[PDB]
Amino acid sequence: MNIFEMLRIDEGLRLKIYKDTEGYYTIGIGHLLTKSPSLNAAKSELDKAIGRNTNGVITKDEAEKLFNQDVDSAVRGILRNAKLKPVYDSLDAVRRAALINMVFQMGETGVAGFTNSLRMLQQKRWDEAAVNLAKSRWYNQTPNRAKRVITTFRTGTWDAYK
Ligand SMILES: [Cl-]
Ligand SMILES: [Cl-]
Repeated sequence: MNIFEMLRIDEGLRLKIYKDTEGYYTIGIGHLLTKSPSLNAAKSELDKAIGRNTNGVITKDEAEKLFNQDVDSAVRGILRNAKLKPVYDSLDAVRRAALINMVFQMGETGVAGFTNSLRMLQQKRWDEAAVNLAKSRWYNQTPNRAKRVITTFRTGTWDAYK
């Protein structure tokens, strides 16, 4: 298992514009298009992201291409962030994937906001970090996905994904 396979399981793949769990226009493997309510504003972001007139539909290759860019960006954002970087540097390979997953979902700003859980992960207090991570809107809104990520932080294995 790796970060790509992990995120593909959590996000799914859809080739037509759809609304995510928050009601926002998305496409592909979890690629947020816009927070605006307008489907036209979403189609316009889509065409711009793909470089062609898509009429709201993309191919598998185009989905995978946005996905590779989004993972790359999540990693680079973590490495640029003064709060996240030290946590990432301290973790083993599996747990690094869990952190990337959270950043991919909620953005660097949102994750950097989990001040206490970050400190706990850095200190390697797995059980305590898992309890603190669950006291969040994140966990309450998307509990099945949150549990999978949290178990990955707790155990350092891919068991939740197998
Ligand atoms: Cl983009
Ligand atoms: Cl969920």
